[PDB]
Parts: sequence; C-alpha cells; structure tokens
Amino acid sequence: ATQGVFTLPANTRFGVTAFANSSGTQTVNVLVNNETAATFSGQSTNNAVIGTQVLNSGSSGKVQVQVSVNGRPSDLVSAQVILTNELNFALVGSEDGTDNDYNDAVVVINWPLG
Amino acid sequence: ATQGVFTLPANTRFGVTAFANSSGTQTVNVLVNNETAATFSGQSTNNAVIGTQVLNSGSSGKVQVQVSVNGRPSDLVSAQVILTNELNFALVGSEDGTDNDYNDAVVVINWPLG
Amino acid sequence: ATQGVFTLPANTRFGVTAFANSSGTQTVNVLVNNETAATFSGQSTNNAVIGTQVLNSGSSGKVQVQVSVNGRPSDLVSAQVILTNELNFALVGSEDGTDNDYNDAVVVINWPLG
Amino acid sequence: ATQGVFTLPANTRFGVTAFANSSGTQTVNVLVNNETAATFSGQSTNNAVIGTQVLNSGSSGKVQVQVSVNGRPSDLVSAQVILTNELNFALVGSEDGTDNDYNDAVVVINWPLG
Ligand SMILES: OC[C@@]1(O)OC[C@@H](O)[C@@H](O)[C@@H]1O
Ligand SMILES: OC[C@@]1(O)OC[C@@H](O)[C@@H](O)[C@@H]1O
Ligand SMILES: OC[C@@]1(O)OC[C@@H](O)[C@@H](O)[C@@H]1O
Ligand SMILES: OC[C@@]1(O)OC[C@@H](O)[C@@H](O)[C@@H]1O
Ligand SMILES: [Ca+2]
Ligand SMILES: [Ca+2]
Ligand SMILES: [Ca+2]
Ligand SMILES: [Ca+2]
Ligand SMILES: [Ca+2]
Ligand SMILES: [Ca+2]
Ligand SMILES: [Ca+2]
Ligand SMILES: [Ca+2]
Repeated sequence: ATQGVFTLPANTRFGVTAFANSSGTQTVNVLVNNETAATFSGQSTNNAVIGTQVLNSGSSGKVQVQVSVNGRPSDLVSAQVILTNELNFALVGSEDGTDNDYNDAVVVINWPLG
Repeated sequence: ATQGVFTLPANTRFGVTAFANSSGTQTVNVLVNNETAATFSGQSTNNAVIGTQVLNSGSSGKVQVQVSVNGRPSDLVSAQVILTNELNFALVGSEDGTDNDYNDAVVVINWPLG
Repeated sequence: ATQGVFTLPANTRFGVTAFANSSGTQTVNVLVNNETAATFSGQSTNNAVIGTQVLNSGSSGKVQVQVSVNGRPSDLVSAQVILTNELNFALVGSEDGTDNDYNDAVVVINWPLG
Repeated sequence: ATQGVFTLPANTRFGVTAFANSSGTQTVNVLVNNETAATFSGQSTNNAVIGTQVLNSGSSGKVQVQVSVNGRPSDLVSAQVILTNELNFALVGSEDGTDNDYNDAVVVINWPLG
C-alpha cells in the first residue's frame, strides 16, 4: 500500500521535522499538491534533527513525504493519529538498508500550530 | 485516564523532542523510572523545537512526560503507535488554556535509534 | 481532554462494534450530530460482541461514543488512526472500576465500508 | 514493509475479530508462533462480522494476520495503537482489488481481556 501520503485540512499551517538514524545521508522531500515545498538533508546515527519547517497544506491539502539515500528511494511506513479529535500527527519511518529498523529517516508532521 | 506515561523496552535508547505553540513558556519534564532525565523550556507560537535529546529507558522502561506553564500542570493527551512492528512513536499533546488545540507543548518520543 | 468524540467525513457509512470485558452490564450509546443513533447493551468477561451496526455520519459528521454501567458514565480513552490515508479506525476504551484495564467496554468504529 | 505482524506480551489472552467489505469471499488466517490458531471465512459488503475469537499469544507472543481471496493473498496495511499505556489495538486492513479502499477484510485484535 502507498505510504507517506496524507490529506490535511486545506489551507492549514503544519510542521514537518526529520530525524536521522543511519550511516547514509538522508534526503527528505516534502511535496504539497505534488510540488516540492521543503527538502532536508543530513546524516546522523544519533537521531539528530536534520530539518524542521512550517508549511501550509494549501488548497489541496495533499502532503507527501519522500525519503532517499544517494538518489535511491527508501521503503516507507506511515500512519496518521488524531488525539482528542484535534491534535494530528502524520508519521513516517523509512528503511534504506537491510536491518529493517525503519528509523533511517523519521519524519513527523504535526498540526494545528500556534 | 492517565496520559503521558509509556512503557518502553528496558535499556533502550530513545529520542525525545518538544515543540511549542503557545504564548506561555512551556516547561517539559521527562522522567525515567520516576526520576527526571531531561527538562526543556522554551516559548514559541510557530512550532519551534524547544528541545531534543537522546535518553535511555533504563531498567524499568518507564518514561513519563510532564508539561507545565508557570508551574501549573497542563492537561495531557497521549498515545503510542507502532509501525511495521518495529518503529515506535510515543506522542504527547498538552493544553495550557481554554482553546483546546492541545498543541501548546507537543512532545514526540521515538525509538529505536541508530 | 474530551474522549470518545470523532469527526467523520459527512454523509459516510461507518461501522460501530462493541466488546465487553467486565462483570458489569455495559451500555454503549452512539450519538450522531448529538442525537442517539445506536445503543448496545450486554455483559461479558470474554470479549463478546455486545453489538455491531452500520450507521451514517450524516451532515455534521459528528460521532460520539458514550459508555455507562448501571447509569454511571465510565471513564473513556480514545484515538483515531488512519492507514494508507484511506482506512479509518476510531477507537474507544472505557473503565468502569478501579483496575484500569480500560477494556470494560471496547468500541471500534471503522470506515469506509462496502 | 511487512504488515500484519504483531508482538504481543507473552501468554496473554487477546481477541481477534474480522469484518468483510467486498464482493469476494474473505479468508482470514491468524497465526500464533507461526502456526495457525484461527481461520475466519465469509462474505459481506456491509461490514458483517465474519468471525471473532479469543486466542492466547503463547510463549512467543508472535501474532500474524493473513488475508486472501480465492487463494490470492491481499495487500495488507497495519499498525498497533496503545491507549493510556494499557489498552492495545492491533489493526489490519486489506485490499483484494483495485479500488484501494483497504477494507475488504478488516481485522481488529485487542487486549487485555477480562
Ligand atoms: O548503511 C545504512 C544503515 O545500515 O546504517 C546503520 C543503521 O542505522 C542502519 O539501520 C542503516 O540501514
Ligand atoms: O496564553 C496561552 C494560549 O492561549 O496561547 C495562544 C495559543 O497557542 C493557545 O492555544 C494557548 O492556550
Ligand atoms: O466489577 C467491574 C470489573 O472489576 O469487573 C472485572 C474486570 O473486567 C474489571 O476490569 C472491571 O472494572
Ligand atoms: O471484487 C472485489 C471488490 O471490488 O468488491 C467491491 C468493493 O468492496 C471493493 O473494494 C473490492 O476490492
Ligand atoms: Ca535501517
Ligand atoms: Ca537505522
Ligand atoms: Ca491551547
Ligand atoms: Ca496553542
Ligand atoms: Ca476495568
Ligand atoms: Ca475489564
Ligand atoms: Ca477493495
Ligand atoms: Ca471494499
């Protein structure tokens, strides 16, 4: 099944933050309405934040997270969780190798903000 | 029901990161085996990261997140989500006022690391 | 924080199913747009299904699950999880006593159907 | 990533329930420690319960849900959610065709029981 794709309410500010846990340099791309809106790149094996930014879901509300290492797309796992019917978390994990820890690049999208 | 308390596998490294979305200064305290292990403090209405750190769950695996503003405990909401039976997210939202956006202090705990 | 309240897409068919795990008779009430739409009642300590039904979210999309034992409201815990940005689960747990297993009445709402 | 596999605490009673939403007959197989423990079969396009049963996670705690239609494995989506660090839900969705509603066979595993 497709992973890393989330439908957010339209024209809503949301945060996107990425963490790295791999020897390989992680390239995290965030698309809004199928067009790039943010790109983070970094390397860490200690969960360092390689990027964080505030974006707007726009008219479509479509947000997609892509993760690659040296140009090769990583396998993604994702889900959205909503607490008290208000607080949203769109979560993404990714695997660039063979150990299957799926934390090589971890991306957290949260809203509402402010 | 109690919120903000999570049982992680023993002696496991995990990451904890906090974001702020409120006029009030957020004080996030993380306890491991009922003893403080990390404290983040900051203010932002734009989802700024007020802290991030790598901790160890220790022998008990008990991790508890506390959030307060000017010494008054905020109301918490939380849940744990596991993807592909490997990637874990312990999520916490908090409300310090009356608008109920529960994002005043948002805390994300993730594991495994590395 | 409020629990047991979910905003579903408008005019959408959804399923609601309740399980019981308590000595007390569980009364599960489901409200759509603040008006009762379904009521299940039963007793079991072996997770028996005390009710299942197909409802429509209607114009408001507001769905609220209430659980009580002998007229006393139980304490609720809840969350919504979305898989592959399509499959939705609105989950509710409830505690009628002191052991805090929160399974006395477990309610699962799922959509889409068909 | 692998889906439909969950690690439950050892020797713990859990419930497993399946719903159907497809023209095709759904065959849901539940394995405990890689050995079949339950099999449900049924057809419905109205979310009918095609099976529910109480099982024990056993010594390994390994539980895997498989779904097939006419012998062809369906594509699975899954996740585990824990509320108030006590109530567990292992969720599975499946797609047997091309519309991607992933509800053709929906499986819910919950614990603790009693
Ligand atoms: O070379 C990449 C890789 O093996 O790096 C070490 C660990 O972070 C792994 O999970 C990751 O797949
Ligand atoms: O004064 C605190 C408060 O009102 O600040 C503005 C918003 O972030 C609110 O959600 C928050 O409760
Ligand atoms: O008398 C009610 C109660 O104690 O019944 C036995 C168990 O199911 C408990 O969790 C429940 O709170
Ligand atoms: O023939 C199988 C199928 O098309 O049946 C009707 C709907 O339930 C669909 O989602 C399902 O994939
Ligand atoms: Ca890896
Ligand atoms: Ca890794
Ligand atoms: Ca607030
Ligand atoms: Ca706020
Ligand atoms: Ca109880
Ligand atoms: Ca009980
Ligand atoms: Ca289908
Ligand atoms: Ca279907």
